[PDB]
Amino acid sequence: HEGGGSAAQARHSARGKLLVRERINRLLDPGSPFLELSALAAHEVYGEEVAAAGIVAGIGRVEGVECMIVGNDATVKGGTYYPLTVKKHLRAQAIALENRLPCIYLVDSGG
Amino acid sequence: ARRCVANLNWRKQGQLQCRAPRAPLYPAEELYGVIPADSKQPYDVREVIARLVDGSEFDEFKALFGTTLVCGFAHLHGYPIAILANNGILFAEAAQKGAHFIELACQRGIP
Amino acid sequence: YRSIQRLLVANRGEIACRVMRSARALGIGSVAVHSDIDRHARHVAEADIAVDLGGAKPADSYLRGDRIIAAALASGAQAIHPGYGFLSENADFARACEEAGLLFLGPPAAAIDAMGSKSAAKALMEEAGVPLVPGLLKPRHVEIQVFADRHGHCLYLNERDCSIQRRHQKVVEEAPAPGLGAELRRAMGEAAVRAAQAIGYVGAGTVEFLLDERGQFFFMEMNTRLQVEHPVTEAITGLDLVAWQIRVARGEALPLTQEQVPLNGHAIEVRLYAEDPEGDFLPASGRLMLYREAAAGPGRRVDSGVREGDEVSPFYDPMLAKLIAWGETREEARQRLLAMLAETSVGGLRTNLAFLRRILGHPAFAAAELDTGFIARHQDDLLPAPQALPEHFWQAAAEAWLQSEPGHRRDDDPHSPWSRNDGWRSALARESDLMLRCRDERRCVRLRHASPSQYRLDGDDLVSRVDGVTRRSAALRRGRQLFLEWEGELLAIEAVD
Amino acid sequence: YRSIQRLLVANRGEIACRVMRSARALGIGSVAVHSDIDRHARHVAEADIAVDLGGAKPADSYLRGDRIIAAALASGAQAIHPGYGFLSENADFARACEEAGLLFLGPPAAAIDAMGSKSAAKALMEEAGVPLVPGLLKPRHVEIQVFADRHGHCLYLNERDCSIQRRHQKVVEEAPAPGLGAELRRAMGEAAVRAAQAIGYVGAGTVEFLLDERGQFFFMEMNTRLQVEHPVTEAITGLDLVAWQIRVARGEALPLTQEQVPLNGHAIEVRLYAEDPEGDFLPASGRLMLYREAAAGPGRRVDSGVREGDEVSPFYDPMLAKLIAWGETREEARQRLLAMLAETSVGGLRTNLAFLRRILGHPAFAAAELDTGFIARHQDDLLPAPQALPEHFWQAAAEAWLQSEPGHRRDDDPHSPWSRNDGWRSALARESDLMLRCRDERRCVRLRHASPSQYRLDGDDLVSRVDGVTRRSAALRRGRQLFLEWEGELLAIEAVD
Repeated sequence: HEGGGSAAQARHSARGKLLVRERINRLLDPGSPFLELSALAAHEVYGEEVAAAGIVAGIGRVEGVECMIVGNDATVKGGTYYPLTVKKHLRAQAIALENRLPCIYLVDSGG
Repeated sequence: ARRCVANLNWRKQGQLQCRAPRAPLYPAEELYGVIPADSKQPYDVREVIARLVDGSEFDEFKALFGTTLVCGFAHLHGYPIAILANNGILFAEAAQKGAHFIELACQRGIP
Repeated sequence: YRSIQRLLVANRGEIACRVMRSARALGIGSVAVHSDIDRHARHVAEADIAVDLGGAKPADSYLRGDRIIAAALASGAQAIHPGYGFLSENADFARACEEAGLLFLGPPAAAIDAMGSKSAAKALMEEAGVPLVPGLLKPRHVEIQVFADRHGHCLYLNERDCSIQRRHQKVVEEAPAPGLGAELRRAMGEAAVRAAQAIGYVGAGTVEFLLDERGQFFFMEMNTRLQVEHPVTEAITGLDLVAWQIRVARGEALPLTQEQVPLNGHAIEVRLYAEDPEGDFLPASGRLMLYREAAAGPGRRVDSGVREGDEVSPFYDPMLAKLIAWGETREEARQRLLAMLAETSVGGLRTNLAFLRRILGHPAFAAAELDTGFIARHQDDLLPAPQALPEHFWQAAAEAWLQSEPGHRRDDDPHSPWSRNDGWRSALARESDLMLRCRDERRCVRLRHASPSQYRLDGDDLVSRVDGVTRRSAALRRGRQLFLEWEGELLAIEAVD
Repeated sequence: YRSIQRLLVANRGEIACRVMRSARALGIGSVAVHSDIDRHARHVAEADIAVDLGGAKPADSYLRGDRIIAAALASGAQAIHPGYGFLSENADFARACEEAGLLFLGPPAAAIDAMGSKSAAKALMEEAGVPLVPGLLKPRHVEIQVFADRHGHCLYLNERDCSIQRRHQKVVEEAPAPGLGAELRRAMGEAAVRAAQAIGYVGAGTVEFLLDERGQFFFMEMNTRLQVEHPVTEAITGLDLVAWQIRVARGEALPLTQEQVPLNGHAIEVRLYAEDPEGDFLPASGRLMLYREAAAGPGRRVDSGVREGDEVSPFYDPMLAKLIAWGETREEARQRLLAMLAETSVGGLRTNLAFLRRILGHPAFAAAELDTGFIARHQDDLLPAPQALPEHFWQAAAEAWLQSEPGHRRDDDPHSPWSRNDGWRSALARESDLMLRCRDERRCVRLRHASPSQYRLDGDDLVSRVDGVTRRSAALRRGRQLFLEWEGELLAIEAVD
């Protein structure tokens, strides 16, 4: 939940940018639950560290609707899409298609 | 963003005959001790079933046949569910038992 | 002897409800009249028949005696009660009022404008045998209730001590009066009834006195109306003053002879104003969000004239209600009246409820430390400076607020666990981030509770188990606002936008 | 003269709720203390603030004086009220209690342990003018209520006849005492107050006596706490004893002179136990399924410390409630207390309510046939042997059960006639076959009525048309169990599996 390490993470809030996991909790309904998906995403997989594979995703109530939400961690390697970041984003839209949940994409990535 | 999800005229599509949600009969944390520590150590799965379903009520199908696979109906937080939990090996009997069960739930639209 | 079929109450607020209550109890119809800005009013509801006067201003309306008098006459009433203030003291009314066929519940013309000028009065009193002030040390404003009828009789219903006053305006009246002994009572007592026979008095009324340390009292002025704080007096006696008014006016004679007017126990009263404790009593006027009166009980009584959700007008006296408690002792009434002030809560406006609670709980009040300077004296102890107090708070109000919106339940599947706003998370602890705002300071509260405990919330009460010592503080919500009573005060918390 | 803001009640159950009631009425904050197994208890609810002592047993909790005294002290209480039992009588507490700054609502240390040994006691009572026993036929256990303050004053609030008891354990006290004449009253009255000044008593207390047929009374012992059965004594006078305790405690002196304490009418009381009528008083302890106190009324009082659904503890006194009735005569109270006892129903455990029912209606109790052996004497007429009584019953029981389960209404079509569990059939009569089980005797009841009637059921009541003569017997369900009051007894019936 640290992201790209206190290091960059702070250099983030510096830009006046709310952090990923924050934008989420702000977006959800007061006190709603949140079911995260693959947090241990890309754990000890890539050479370096890529927390939750640079993208957090999960299901939470937004305006009384169970919604699928995904936002990238600009702090993690510039938010860029490592192979597993893609597998994640995708696995999220499967859960969304298969279970008919509207989608909220909190976009903030390099390339 | 919240506001968009606001005017989605959204309505849920699933539909089960869920009932009033009643809690288990044994603290869910008791599971920690249900699972043996020795990976190759035999234990009764019903004990984990008892801690997840409502009122720890579980109706068992082909009770005493291919016991290697336990199958049954119950509810979970209201929603009705058909369960299939392993209990050992898995000889022919267990599979037929499990295929016949899936038939029954697939016919009543129970998860 | 004449009879009343409908008594018109030319007045508004808690006082109209006060007299209507009696009117009703007597099988008498109550006709209140209303201003424009009060067609929604409480006393217009409690009235059996009610007329529309002028517009908003108190002048353009409740003061127009020509219409009040006509309304009353076309309304079928046979008498008028002016209540306190407005037109309760001015011959011109009673005159043309009694000159209309109706019976004016009060003194006759003559006696009213009599105490209209300090000169005319100083004269009657001087030549009446009631000590005046020659020409005072820790002066104690003590008054006397009088009652006479259309038959010469005229008893005094003991006294009152209305010293605790905010830059002159009674705040805490009580009866009996603290110090004064048996003799000093019957002393000033007959001395008022003397000033009574003086103007040839009819109704009820009070004789404001001003006694000092050395032990002597002096006439200050007199009110030819039922006084503001008559509750306390009815308290200690057991008589319904206004009922007696409706009687004398008929003809009926007084039921008690001077040496019959009772006096068991003690009573204390407070005035609940839409003023402002620290803000230096600037009579605010918004709208009553929350209004919870303490429940009826021991010897608790509350005379109110508003109801939660009412519009608190600017054109009228900012008094919401009168809270009175009695006992068999003095502290039994004070301790009980402070009970009521704590169970009482008004939110969505500036209240003097805050100040009142601490001035009944100040030690000075325990002891007979009374004068007309007490309110000024312990100045700091009673109007302390604010402070964005603890985080200790912020968390309670955050937990409180979270537990005040069910999330939302869909008819799709009601039993849905997505309605539980417990901030559930996969493996770490319940995380709920709230964008709140109390007073004039917004805080994004971070609610990460691992042990689901801390604070529960049932009904309008926040129950906290602080280390084995469980205590429950009142807290409730209305609209996007949550009122949480935190340390006497009643802070309002709402969401950022 | 000292003042109390928060009185901490060092006890639990009916008595802490009984002391809570008074402190509250007096405008005083009530802090209760609780063991672990009582975080759910009633007295923790009715407490402003409550504190967690020990765990389970009475030892390591309610009797831990070190924590109670630190509790109330950290709670903001300035006084402790012991209650009866627990830590009520033991200078050690009162001692370290009063030496903590706290005012101990009870006699001084001195006077407490004085009555601690029958030696030290018979010493001052012999040298007090208090008749002891020489060294008794049909002796009657008669006690005296007495009250002193911090100012030497001390009068007796008359007496009580606490004779009818289970192997030493009071069950039916009354006030005044049936027999004894006017003088015999003033007799033991002062006799007690003698022994009172004897130990130099502060609070209230009872002096146990034992009068016999020959006409002589003898001191037995004395309790240095408010007695368990004080309500009936409050009944006959009009005094709130507890309130008085908080009075003497502050300084205040007794308000009535000896020839002032009144004695209009008669009061009778009973102790409601989780015991067992015939099972030889085996204080069972399960869980309160059903609990319906008769509604207040005539001269009905009921002091309870439990609420239906609560957990009946094993580690404490199995006394649920105290049922007190009053009349202008002795027969008006008993007949009216008998009423209360039949309107009252507890289900889901072993109760003495059946026992009490027929002991108050026992012709022996009609006449003053009182002594300390009456309990054992008519032992048969009060503890009969059971029996699986008629089908007479079974019938009701089934019809009743049937009529307490709606069947099921499908939201599909609510109006569905398939919900009517009338047991409808083609051309024969309504057939309902039900597998019941009462006491421990299961029976498959055949319910074949062609005449729809027999028994109908409204609310918690079974109405039967027994041949022109309609009679209504109470009956209600809770869970898998259905409680039906069948001839005194309150039998529990449920579904066999």
